[PDB]
Amino acid sequence: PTGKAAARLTESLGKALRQLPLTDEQKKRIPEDASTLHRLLGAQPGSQRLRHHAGNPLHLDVLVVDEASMIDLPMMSRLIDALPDHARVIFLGDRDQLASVEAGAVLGDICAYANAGFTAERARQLSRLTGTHVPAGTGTEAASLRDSLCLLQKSYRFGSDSGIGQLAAAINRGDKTAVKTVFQQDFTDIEKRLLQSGEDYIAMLEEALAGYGRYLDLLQARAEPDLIIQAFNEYQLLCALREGPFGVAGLNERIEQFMQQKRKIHRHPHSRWYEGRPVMIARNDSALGLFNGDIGIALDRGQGTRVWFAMPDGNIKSVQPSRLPEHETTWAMTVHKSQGSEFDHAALILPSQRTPVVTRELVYTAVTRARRRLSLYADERILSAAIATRTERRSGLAALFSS
Amino acid sequence: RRGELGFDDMLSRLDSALRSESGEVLAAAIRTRFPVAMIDEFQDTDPQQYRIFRRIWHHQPETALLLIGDPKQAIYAFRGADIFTYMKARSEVHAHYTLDTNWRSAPGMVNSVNKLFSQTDDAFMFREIPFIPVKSAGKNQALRFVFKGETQPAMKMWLMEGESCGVGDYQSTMAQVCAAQIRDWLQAGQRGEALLMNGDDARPVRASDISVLVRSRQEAAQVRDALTLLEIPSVYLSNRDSVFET
Amino acid sequence: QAGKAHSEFVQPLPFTLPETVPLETLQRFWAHPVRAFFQMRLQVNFRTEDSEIPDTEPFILEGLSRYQINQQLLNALVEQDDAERLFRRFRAAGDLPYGAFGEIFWETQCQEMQQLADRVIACR
Amino acid sequence: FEQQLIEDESLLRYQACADFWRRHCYPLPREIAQVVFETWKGPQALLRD
Amino acid sequence: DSTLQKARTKFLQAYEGNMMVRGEGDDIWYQRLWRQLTPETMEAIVEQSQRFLLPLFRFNQ
Amino acid sequence: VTIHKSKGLEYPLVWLPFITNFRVQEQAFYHDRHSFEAVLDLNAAPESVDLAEAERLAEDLRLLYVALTRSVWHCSLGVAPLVRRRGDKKGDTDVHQSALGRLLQKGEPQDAAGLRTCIEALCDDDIAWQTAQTGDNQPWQVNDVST
DNA sequence: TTTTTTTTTTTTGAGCGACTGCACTACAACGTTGTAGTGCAGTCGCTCTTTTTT
Repeated sequence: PTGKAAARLTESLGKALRQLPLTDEQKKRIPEDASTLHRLLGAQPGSQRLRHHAGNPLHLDVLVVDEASMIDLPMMSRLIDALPDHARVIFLGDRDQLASVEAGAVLGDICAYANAGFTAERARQLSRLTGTHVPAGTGTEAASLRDSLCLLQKSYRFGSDSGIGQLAAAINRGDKTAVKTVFQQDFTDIEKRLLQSGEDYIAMLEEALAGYGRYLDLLQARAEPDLIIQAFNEYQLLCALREGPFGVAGLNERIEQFMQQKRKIHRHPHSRWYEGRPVMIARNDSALGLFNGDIGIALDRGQGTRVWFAMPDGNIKSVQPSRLPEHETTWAMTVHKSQGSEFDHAALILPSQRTPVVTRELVYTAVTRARRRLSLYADERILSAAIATRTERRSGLAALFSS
Repeated sequence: RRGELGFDDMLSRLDSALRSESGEVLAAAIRTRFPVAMIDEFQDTDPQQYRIFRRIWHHQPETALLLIGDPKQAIYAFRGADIFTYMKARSEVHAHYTLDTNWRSAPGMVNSVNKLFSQTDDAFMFREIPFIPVKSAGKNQALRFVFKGETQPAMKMWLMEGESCGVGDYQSTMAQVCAAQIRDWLQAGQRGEALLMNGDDARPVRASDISVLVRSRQEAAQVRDALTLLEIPSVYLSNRDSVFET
Repeated sequence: QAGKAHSEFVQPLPFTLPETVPLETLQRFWAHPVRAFFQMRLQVNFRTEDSEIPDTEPFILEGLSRYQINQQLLNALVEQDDAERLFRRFRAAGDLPYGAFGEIFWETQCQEMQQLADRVIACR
Repeated sequence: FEQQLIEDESLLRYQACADFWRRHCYPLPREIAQVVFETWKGPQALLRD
Repeated sequence: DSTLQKARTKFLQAYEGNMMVRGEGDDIWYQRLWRQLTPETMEAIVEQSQRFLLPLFRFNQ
Repeated sequence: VTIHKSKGLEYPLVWLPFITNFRVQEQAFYHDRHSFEAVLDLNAAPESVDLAEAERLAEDLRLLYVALTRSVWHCSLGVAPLVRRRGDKKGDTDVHQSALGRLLQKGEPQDAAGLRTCIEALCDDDIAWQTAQTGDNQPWQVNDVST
């Protein structure tokens, strides 16, 4: 669905397919590149007419669509009408992930029937195929969809010893289960800091300074920008709104004022391109190699103030700040715009004002955004109300698939 | 509704003001304002203008009207002018005066014009437009366009030979003949052969002296294309194209 | 007047012919060779601004709209579909003139497209 | 006492010709509008005439 | 000579059209190369069209 | 320069290549010979067409006099038996329908030989004629100078 | 209240009037046959001015 997820899919399948032993004819059939759903169907800026709309289907044998949670209903219907009568489609994504961008929920309403299980004949088929004991699902409502689904529960990067997976399992349960998960011993992974008044805001800014300590240490020591980006990609703040005291531009302006107060970052008031500002792009640009949601660090290597970006290929690219089409300060990212990325130490900041954005799926995506360490800055009543209030979307798929 | 006005709207408003009964006294105010009128270029006169000038300065004493014009130059009928208004004015007035002397051209060209236009009677086919033989100037009687051979005559009618010809072929052949004459006048003019002689004084013919008189844009482009083929640059004075269309 | 003049834009560039050249590239080349040299070799595409909105309703049909109407009418008459349904579809969008003149235009375009379809589907 | 002179009058003339074609050629039936279309294609030809 | 003049006439008719039909020479891709159609480039275009466009009219029926 | 843009100007040598080309007025919009008012005849009456063509010919004669009276030293004319009619060889030419042929042929229809005899009849020291020669030897010489 | 992305053009003159060829009947010379005038049909040239006012 997005170009950044396409780049991550390309680098992941590139580093994955070279490991497995292949042949000279098998290396020729390696998938070349991953395309956007607007680029695969041939979407135009002016008109909504596709190149493979209804008449000529895409000449494909197998189509692997990654991250189907960000696929809305109209994009799914436009993808369906483009497929021929012989192509095999494999959808990827998480069931409990965040909902789609526009109106609709395709992957959630599809994978809601994955909890029922397989069929009685399909269980014996999978036991004959895999050679192991595959459990069977009780009852039969839609055998095709329940057979086509699968559920992944065994996570390899984190187990029951880590509190991140236990918090993600307790998010789908009641809020008291999440309070118990955070409460006892914290699993040495999740910390809870109460944010009510201005002194808690100063303590949160001090803990963000302690989180961005290695980044500022590598920035002030005038080191290589690759280690600077690698230290910046370890700690990240996640906010809900955009403006106000609780948002993107509010936390960004407060962090800039705090770096102006304490001797951490020297900033000229009229230059707007001081050394050490983090920027992010808002529009895609395939000519420069940067996608939407990519971070860059502006610094002086000796030839002038240039912004270094970390490419997924392992290299670093130094671009002129005049060559950037869009640039916004990214000291704190939104949870919707931080999807696809991964951070080692995440810190969620929730606003005190009651908002329909903070719900169960938002906290689940904030929990799964962290690799190892996660911090929280919210009230107890907001965290109790966000878990119970699930973002349900009323759709006719529950009745159409049942008959 | 918008309160705007136009160029002919001023004439229409003045004709409607003089059309009323009180506006005649306003015309007397004009007789109080200027008790004389000298109207130049009377061939380019709308009927509203002549109706106004007849409303003001028809037969009142102490006021004079002097219509200085030329019926042989009324070429703006596409714009709104009309020679029948001039014929009505000539039928209305009583006295006529004419200028005999011509101070511009050589006497050879003057004699050619007085010979071509006085072949038959009433060459302009109207009774109220008479042609008179003009007289050349005494100071310009020594103007001679001389070639390498001898003195070139004034008018040279290049008769294209043939029984019947089309439009594009005739235009192309006459454009090629004109370009050949231009390059012959410019090639011999830079060596001191073709000259313009006033008495004993001589001047070589440059590219700015020869001018091609056309009527339409297509034949002007034809002349320019037939002249730029022989390495002769030419300008178009009637070019009204916008700079924003390049 | 001591400056160098404008040199020619045409210069011999190094180019190696690849192994797999698709048919679409040859079609885009032989549709317009100078345009394929400009917009594909040096990637220079002269992007002109879009046309402004006209001030009045279309009384006549000429240009791209007439060509698209004729193309859709020829694709409809090649399957012997109802021409009146496509007439109502084009009248509901306001692309046709109002009243009888749109009917006359649709009748003459249907006559021309039927005369073309009588030759097209004769050997299909 | 004060008025605004306009240089181009073709726009208001074309607008009045379009208004005349709207108030005259729209309510005609088919048997008259066929002859009107045979005489002129639109108001532009009438204005050019 | 008559065919050599009619081919030049057809080339000047198709390159620069009339005042009602847009000619082939009125294009943003051809005005960048040359501003005025020189006879040398005209003969080059003629030679390239004789080299390439000949099987168009050779196998036409 | 066009004939309307040459009114009141001055030129040493003037070439008129297309002074014999004429155009016939089709619409019937004339002026009455008694009331001197603009009469527009919506019906295709031949009298209105003739009365409009007479005014068109008078306008062409006035344009001819304007274009002729702008030369100072030398003027050159392009004469040809131009036929506006679609017939190629009909035995008569339409030069009498133009402004120049009305003075050359004295307002009478003639042939190409009649036009040539009418041209050769008015031969003086100032008025001469020559045939149109198609031929080119060399374009020009630049003769540039240093700055 | 939040958020996704996209680079491909295309079309366009038609009625007026002649040139040329084929077909069909009228009429006179040698029932039949050759020449002339007229009608129908396909093809092609052509052509659509000028300008300035506070």
